[PDB]
Amino acid sequence: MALSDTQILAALVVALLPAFLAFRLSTELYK
Amino acid sequence: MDGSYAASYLPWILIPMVGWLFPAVTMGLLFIHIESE
Amino acid sequence: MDGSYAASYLPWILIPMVGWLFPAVTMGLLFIHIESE
Amino acid sequence: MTELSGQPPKFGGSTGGLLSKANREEKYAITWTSASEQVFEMPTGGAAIMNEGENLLYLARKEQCLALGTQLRTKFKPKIQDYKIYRVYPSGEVQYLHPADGVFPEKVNEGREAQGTKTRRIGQNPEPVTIKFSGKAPYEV
Amino acid sequence: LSWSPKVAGVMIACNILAIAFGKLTIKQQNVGTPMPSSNFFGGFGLGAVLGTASFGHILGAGVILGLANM
Amino acid sequence: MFLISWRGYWQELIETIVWAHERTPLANLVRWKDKPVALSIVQARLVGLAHFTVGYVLTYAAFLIASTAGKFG
Amino acid sequence: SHSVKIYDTCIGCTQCVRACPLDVLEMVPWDGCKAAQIASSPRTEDCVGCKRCETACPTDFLSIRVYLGAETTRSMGLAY
Amino acid sequence: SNQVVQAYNGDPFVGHLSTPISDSAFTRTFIGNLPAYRKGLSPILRGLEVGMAHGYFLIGPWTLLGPLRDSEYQYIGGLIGALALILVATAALSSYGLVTFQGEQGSGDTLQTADGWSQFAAGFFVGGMGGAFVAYFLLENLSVVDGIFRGLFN
Amino acid sequence: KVSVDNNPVPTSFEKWGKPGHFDRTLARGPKTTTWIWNLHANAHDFDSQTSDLEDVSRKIFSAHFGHLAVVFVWLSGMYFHGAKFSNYEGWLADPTHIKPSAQVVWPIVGQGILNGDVGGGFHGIQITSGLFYLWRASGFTDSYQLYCTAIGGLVMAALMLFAGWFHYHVKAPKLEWFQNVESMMNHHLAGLLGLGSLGWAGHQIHVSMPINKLLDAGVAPKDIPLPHEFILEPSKMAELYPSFAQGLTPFFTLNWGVYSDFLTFKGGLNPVTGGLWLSDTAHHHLAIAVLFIIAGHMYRTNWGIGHSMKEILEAHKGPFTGEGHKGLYEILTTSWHAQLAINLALLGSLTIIVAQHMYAMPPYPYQAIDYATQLSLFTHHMWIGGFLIVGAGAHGAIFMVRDYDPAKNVNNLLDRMLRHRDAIISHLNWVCIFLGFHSFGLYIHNDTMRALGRPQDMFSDTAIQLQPIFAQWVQHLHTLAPGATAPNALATASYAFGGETIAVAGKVAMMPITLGTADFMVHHIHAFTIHVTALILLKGVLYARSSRLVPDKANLGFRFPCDGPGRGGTCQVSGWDHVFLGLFWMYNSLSVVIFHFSWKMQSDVWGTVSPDGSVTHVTLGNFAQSAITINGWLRDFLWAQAANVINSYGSALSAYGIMFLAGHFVFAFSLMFLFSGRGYWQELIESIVWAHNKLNVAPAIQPRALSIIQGRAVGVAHYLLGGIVTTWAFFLARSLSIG
Ligand code: CLA
Ligand code: CLA
Ligand code: CLA
Ligand code: CLA
Ligand code: CLA
Ligand SMILES: CC1=C(/C=C/C(C)=C/C=C/C(C)=C/C=C/C=C(C)/C=C/C=C(C)/C=C/C2=C(C)CCCC2(C)C)C(C)(C)CCC1
Ligand SMILES: CC1=C(C/C=C(\C)CCC[C@H](C)CCC[C@H](C)CCCC(C)C)C(=O)c2ccccc2C1=O
Ligand SMILES: CC1=C(C/C=C(\C)CCC[C@H](C)CCC[C@H](C)CCCC(C)C)C(=O)c2ccccc2C1=O
Ligand code: SF4
Ligand code: SF4
Ligand code: SF4
Ligand SMILES: [Ca+2]
Repeated sequence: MALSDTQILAALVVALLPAFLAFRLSTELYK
Repeated sequence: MDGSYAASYLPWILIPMVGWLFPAVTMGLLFIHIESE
Repeated sequence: MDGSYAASYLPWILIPMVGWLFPAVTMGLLFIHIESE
Repeated sequence: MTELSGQPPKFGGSTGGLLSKANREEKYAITWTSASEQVFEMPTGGAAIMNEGENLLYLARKEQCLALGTQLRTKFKPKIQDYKIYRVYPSGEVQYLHPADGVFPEKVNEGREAQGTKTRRIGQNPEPVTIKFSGKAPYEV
Repeated sequence: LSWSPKVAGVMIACNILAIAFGKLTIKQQNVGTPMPSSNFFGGFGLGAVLGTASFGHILGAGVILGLANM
Repeated sequence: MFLISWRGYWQELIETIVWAHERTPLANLVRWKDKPVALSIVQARLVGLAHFTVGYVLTYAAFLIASTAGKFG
Repeated sequence: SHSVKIYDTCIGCTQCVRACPLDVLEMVPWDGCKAAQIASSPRTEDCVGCKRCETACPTDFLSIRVYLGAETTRSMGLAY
Repeated sequence: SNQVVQAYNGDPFVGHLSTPISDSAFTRTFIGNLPAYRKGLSPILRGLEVGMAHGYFLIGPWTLLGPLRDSEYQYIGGLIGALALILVATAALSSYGLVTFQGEQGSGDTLQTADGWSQFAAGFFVGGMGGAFVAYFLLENLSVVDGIFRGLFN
Repeated sequence: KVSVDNNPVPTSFEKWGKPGHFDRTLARGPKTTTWIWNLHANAHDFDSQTSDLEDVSRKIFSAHFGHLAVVFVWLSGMYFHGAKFSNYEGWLADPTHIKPSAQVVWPIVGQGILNGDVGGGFHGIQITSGLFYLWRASGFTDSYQLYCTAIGGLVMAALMLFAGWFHYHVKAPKLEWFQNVESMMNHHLAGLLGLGSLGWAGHQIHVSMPINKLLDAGVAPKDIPLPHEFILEPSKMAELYPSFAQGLTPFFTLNWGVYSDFLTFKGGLNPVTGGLWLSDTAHHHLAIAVLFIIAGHMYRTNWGIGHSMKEILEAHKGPFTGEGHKGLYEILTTSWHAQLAINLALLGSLTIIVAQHMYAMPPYPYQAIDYATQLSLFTHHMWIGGFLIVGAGAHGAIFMVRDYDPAKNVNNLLDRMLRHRDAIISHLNWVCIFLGFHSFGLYIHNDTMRALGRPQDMFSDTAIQLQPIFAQWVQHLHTLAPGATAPNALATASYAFGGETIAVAGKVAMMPITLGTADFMVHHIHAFTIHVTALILLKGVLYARSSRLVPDKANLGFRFPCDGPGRGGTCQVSGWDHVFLGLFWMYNSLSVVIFHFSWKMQSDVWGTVSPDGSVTHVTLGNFAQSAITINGWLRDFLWAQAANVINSYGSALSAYGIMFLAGHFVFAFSLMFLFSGRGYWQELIESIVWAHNKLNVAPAIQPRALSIIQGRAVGVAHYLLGGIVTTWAFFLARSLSIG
């Protein structure tokens, strides 16, 4: 009934793109 | 110390990464940045 | 894999020599020769 | 002759242009005088906007420069027949290559010299037995 | 699901919503076959009013068959 | 491959590989001393002839030996 | 470089000069034909050996020959 | 304008394109700060940096996929294979620098010089065998590393 | 908006006696024998004869009518041979046991042995095209309906021929009628595709559903009611389906839920006949008709509403893409070759989609049981699709050479794609080499690990296993689809994803195809060969204008042999020779694809069935551990399954042996044209002209060798003919031997 390892890895992959998008926002907020 | 949850192998590498590997390269990049000209 | 013949110790060193040590120094000497001026 | 006067044409940039041979061994440069702001296809790839007046374009081979000269002389109704193809070295020297006599090679003028002209037919060529070890060629001697 | 004023009511309501949609966002509307007047809606014309009534029917079959099973 | 295809295709391909090596960032350190071109026409004819020959000879020396050594050995 | 030799069978039809896309051939004056001109190749270090001059020539066994000799950066046509 | 891909370094006749993969700000601050490219280093240190990341990962494909993964001498065969590969690698690049930089000996950009590339070869060999031996030593004592990351030696 | 010129070309037979009049250099006189080959090399090059965009377009339109007459007389021949010289009513009496045959052979030289006993006393050659199952799906009962369909097809063949003569010599349309591309697109969407789908939906409702329903009940031939009798008496149709007593009236009030008994969404297969459900396909064609005619009103023609495609192409422009599609509407309505390249690309991919869909969802009754029909239909549609995709790569290059004007499309997508041709091809060949090592070197690696006696180091399933997890997860989603993500569907989309084993007449129709590591390796082989053919054709498209080797490629033409032996050598540099190489690479790609299909389906899918539920396959499950080796592909597939072509003499499958050896002959004959060059053969032919001049018999037509492009063309033509004939003979003889 608990979670699986593939759900945790999918959560890491689906949170990888907020890291890229926050990197884009931080870069354009610096300049 | 182990993990009963799913993916117990993952904090075994994420705790030293965010503890050492993330702050060492963050302080390295920041010290290179704030002391350059 | 062994050798029932006399001097079974000898292909044990002659097979890696003619396989690696001879062609590496032959190609090294030839590439030094054909690209020099 | 020694100085290239011109502006670069309007072009976005390509990949088949000047490679690492340009700043090391040699490159070429075509200069011509346009009439309007028309569009020409460079042999590097894609189209470019030919600027008004005297403009300069850097290429990597002489064959691309002569292919552009053919495109300038045939594929326009104001036929551009006053282009000059120079060879630029990385040392800075510029060699006037074409049409260096001043007139095009398709027509004859006085001042040229017959270089590489034989006085015989091809059937009157010598045989490679009499010059078998002289080191020369059967067509040269 | 058969002929009723309920299915006809939601059909006519989404149809006239589609007429308002065509009157709001069609780029060129009038230049077709001319309508006799402008009494219906807008200044559409014959082909334009056939188009927005047909989109009213497409939208009609959409919400009706989307609610006949729900 | 050397028999059917000819040189001009492979020269157009080698132009692109040269461009990719000259515009890859970390491989701009390693540059060729001799300019890489395609094999010449008579040359790669001879190479395809050599592969046809030694390929023929190796597959027949495999079959001719093993079939009659499987039947009589 | 290649060697472009032009024999005396040339009739001065200047097809080979306008066919070669590298500007090695050029018409020099002559007195052995009706056109009173013959092609000549001074800039043989720019010839790649494409033999496009040996496709537009009207004589039997064409009066211009391109003997493929040595190679270089120009004769191999390399942009790198 | 709003176009993100432009000509490389202003002039549009060099065969390259200023592109968000090629010439973005992040690319020219990350590739330009890689050891083979960042300014202010001798080639011995930058060869030592390049060598360590190459030696550290070459242990992997032979300790997991090599022929000695059946037996108990798994990591020893992985180290032996990677030492052979880095020895061939430094033989290739030292012979490259032996034959390419003979002659004119250009002054600037000291990596592309014969003494510079030989310093790069010495650095690559030291970093290569050291990264290979560290990855071997950290894979052979994996029970120790697991014990000091889980904290069971206390 | 119709613009027609009246009588542009006079009808006359005097031009037929002067061959070569269409081109300027051919009508002078056949001074040389190469003129003969040029007469066939420029006979359809309509862009080189006329250069005004109006004469060529009406020439194309009349050529379409002539080719349509060729397809109609071919289809008439199929229905006539199914009427007169077949056993269609005999096969309809007993479909499971006897085998179809629609060609009887005249016994003249001993070829009466080709008329094998196909079942029921009828002799003939057993057909593998499988259009008998098409006829049973449509609803044919007796041979007279096939005969009248052949007669009506020949009538429409002569009608299309008369329309071609009428539209070239009597009333030919103008250029503005051809350039009305939005009217052409929405008429072809609604009135051709959607209206034709509605016609076949009506035929499937009225004819194909009741006839196949009572044929699945078990009604014998000469007892089925005639297909018009269901319309003439609707009670015979209302006793089969309860919804036909409701009439047309629930359709117009959107009471379609009462039509659910005869427009079902069953899916899967029919367990009685081993095909798709006819109610499912009737509902399917009706839905495609509605969606196409809806999409058939998108483009404005005369009434204001509608999308003119020009501002559609104007509106799509991003930061990477510069000016976007600005100029493509002027390209695709002024150049027929760009339209031909797009249409050949999408028709080729459509035909490959047809092959990849007609094996796991068999749409015809008793089609999945006949293994020869299934294998032949798969591989033939695969080959037609791959051929048309190579033609897309050809006509892209012809558009670049002779139909590309660079002054009109500046900084658009075509100019930007031609501006970074190196950054496309130098990554495409990298992924070609990466896929080449990682799909073929895997095969060499476990070939070597099996030859060195160490099977634990291979890439097998018991060895290091490369499990294809993505397609296995997709198969799990398709198995879990009906009830969760397709709740009104009873069965799956197919039984190849996952489900029960469908058995009809002692054979297996479709069982779930599991994907081991052998399917992983062979799919990467498929992606590799697809990438290489899409490298040769794409670098024939992009490098057709100019290059750094030869920057004068546009003035030399599309079809030239070389620029010369200079620059090291420039032979096979044109855009034509990339098609010449891509044809071999299409041959290699599709040969491996149909080999993977034939072996996987006869090792893991086909075979007989047993009443306790166990399935025994044809090759007893060889694909698991023996499809990962090159020696496994040679021994267990090309040696073991070719024995049915080898040992079949003195029998019905005897022509396939002398087509097997025939295809090997044409392959080996192609090598003479591919390997040798022209000047040898010219130096030899001139000696034969000497031997003819010695006896005063030398012809005044000057006899000389083929052109260099001609030599490469006949080499690739005989290569592809010989290889495809060999594979055709092998596949047909094997799958007719196994049943
Ligand atoms: C927040 C993160 C964090 C984490 C995860 C740790 C973890 C650890 N600390 Mg620690 N510490 C921290 C913060 C942290 N600390 C802070 C903030 C302080 C200051 C108050 C301290 C002060 C401290 C002291 C005073 C001591 C520790 C010790 C220890 C270790 C106990 C077991 C041991 O001896 O390890 C053995 C040592 C190691 C595992 C060191 C790491 C070496 C690794 C294995 C080599 C990998 C390098 C590799 C080549 C590069 C890979 C490249 C990469 C990209 C993959 C343990 C690893 C004890 C110790 O002995 O540590 C040395 C000890 O005495 N810590
Ligand atoms: C013709 C000669 C030849 C010989 C003798 C070998 C021998 C070997 N190959 Mg090999 N191979 C060859 C040709 C040859 N190959 C060719 C032509 C190819 C290309 C197709 C390959 C491709 C290949 C692959 C793909 C693999 C092998 C592997 C192996 C090894 C199997 C056991 C192992 O893991 O070793 C362990 C590794 C070694 C013994 C490496 C040598 C390191 C030595 C011990 C260090 C000595 C250096 C010393 C400091 C210098 C001394 C100085 C001197 C003057 C005395 C074995 C040593 C397998 C392997 O794992 O090898 C790494 C493997 O996966 N080979
Ligand atoms: C090209 C296909 C291919 C592949 C994938 C393999 C793979 C393998 N072979 Mg092999 N082999 C091949 C062809 C191939 N072989 C051929 C053609 C032959 C000759 C007939 C052999 C002969 C052979 C022998 C004799 C043996 C093997 C063995 C092996 C296994 C271990 C070898 C090893 O450690 O590699 C070492 C490889 C490397 C050190 C290179 C690693 C490259 C890295 C991964 C690239 C990374 C790129 C990176 C991800 C990109 C991003 C970088 C950055 C930007 C982040 C391995 C599964 C051995 C075994 O035991 O089998 C199980 C063995 O004994 N092979
Ligand atoms: C919609 C389909 C279509 C259409 C309309 C065209 C139309 C055209 N193509 Mg084309 N092509 C297509 C598909 C198509 N192609 C495909 C799919 C391919 C890939 C194979 C090609 C490959 C191709 C090439 C390579 C060339 C053309 C060329 C041309 C143009 C001139 C045609 C010509 O001279 O041939 C006239 C007809 C023939 C020469 C007859 C060919 C006979 C073949 C080779 C043998 C048939 C074998 C037969 C099936 C087996 C039985 C025979 C025997 C055993 C009994 C013309 C515009 C040419 C061109 O534009 O040059 C400027 C050109 O060079 N095409
Ligand atoms: C069986 C013969 C054969 C082979 C092996 C190839 C192989 C190849 N062709 Mg090819 N070709 C052939 C026949 C063949 N062709 C024919 C007959 C034609 C005529 C139409 C063509 C036309 C053709 C075109 C038009 C193109 C190719 C291209 C390619 C390359 C694609 C990259 C790839 O697969 O990864 C590389 C795969 C291999 C080299 C095969 C794997 C073998 C093993 C794994 C390697 C050996 C292991 C190791 C090195 C051994 C060491 C031993 C040591 C002593 C050296 C590849 C080298 C393309 C290319 O080069 O660009 C990408 C390309 O554009 N081919
Ligand atoms: C993040 C990221 C990335 C990266 C990744 C990777 C790929 C990484 C790698 C990593 C690695 C690869 C690492 C490594 C490391 C290493 C090291 C750390 C080593 C060290 C060594 C040592 C410690 C040794 C020492 C010694 C000894 C012991 C003895 C001998 C000598 C010597 C001294 C040398 C990329 C690019 C994608 C992008 C962005 C993101
Ligand atoms: C593939 C190919 C190429 C490309 C060939 C290239 C790029 C050569 C690359 C050779 C690689 C480096 C392998 C060479 C190593 C071999 C094992 C040979 C060993 C070296 C000897 C000196 C012993 C051509 O240039 C060519 C030219 C004319 C007709 C056909 C073709 C042709 O088919
Ligand atoms: C043999 C050969 C020739 C010579 C080709 C010739 C002589 C063509 C032969 C044609 C003869 C006349 C056979 C006729 C062709 C068909 C059989 C005609 C069909 C006739 C029947 C229907 C009656 C080349 O010209 C050539 C050119 C470039 C590369 C390779 C080659 C090459 O290999
Ligand atoms: S083409 Fe021949 S005949 Fe004419 S000028 Fe040149 S060499 Fe003389
Ligand atoms: S070979 Fe080419 S470059 Fe040389 S003279 Fe002839 S046409 Fe000119
Ligand atoms: S071999 Fe033939 S195709 Fe190749 S360059 Fe020479 S003449 Fe041209
Ligand atoms: Ca082992």
